[PDB]
Amino acid sequence: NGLTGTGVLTESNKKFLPFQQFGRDIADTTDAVRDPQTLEILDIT
Amino acid sequence: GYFKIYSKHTPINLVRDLPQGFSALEPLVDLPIGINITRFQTLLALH
Repeated sequence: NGLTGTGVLTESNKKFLPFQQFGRDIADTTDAVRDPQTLEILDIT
Repeated sequence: GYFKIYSKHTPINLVRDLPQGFSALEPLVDLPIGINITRFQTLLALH
């Protein structure tokens, strides 16, 4: 073998699809991601 | 080159028309195998 940064480990109940990875807001900045290992949807504040 | 498959299977009961739908791409399978970007019109299945 990874985008580090800042936030809190915060579970999110969004429903991805098996071909989607990232997230995008109005300003085109990531909020919602899917972990590369365990299929987890989380958010960044 | 990277041959973006997007196949779908649909149920069919019409003579000459098609339905509508709403939102962007999904590759059911996605694989970069190296083709030319010029054609797309679903291929045959016969007996």
